[PDB]
Amino acid sequence: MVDLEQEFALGGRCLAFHGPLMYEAKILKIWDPSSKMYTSIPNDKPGGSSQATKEIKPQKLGEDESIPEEIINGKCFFIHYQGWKSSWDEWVGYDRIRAYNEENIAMKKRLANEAKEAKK
Repeated sequence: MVDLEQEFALGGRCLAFHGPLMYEAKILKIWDPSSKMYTSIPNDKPGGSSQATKEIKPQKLGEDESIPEEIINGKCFFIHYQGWKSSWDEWVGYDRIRAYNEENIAMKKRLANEAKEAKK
């Protein structure tokens, strides 16, 4: 019984396919296409009144959060690409996201060596 649906969650470490390759990233906001809300995590907050930024309930996509329709209905994950910066905080779904383990990464290794050697 592989509980992979738990490794891609709140602050979960996962791999995501940026183009043709897998990268390490930290999930900051989970996306549920059933409500069209997403579940973020409160940590880097400027304080807040009380529950304002302490209890992240499923919040609907704001006006500057429009997620690509190709991934909006496929459970997305607003991650922050590890190794880059906040300027690379992108939405990755089960379409590009994987589980950060010794198997998917094992591919990533070969992948960053093979998808990088491909000459055509």
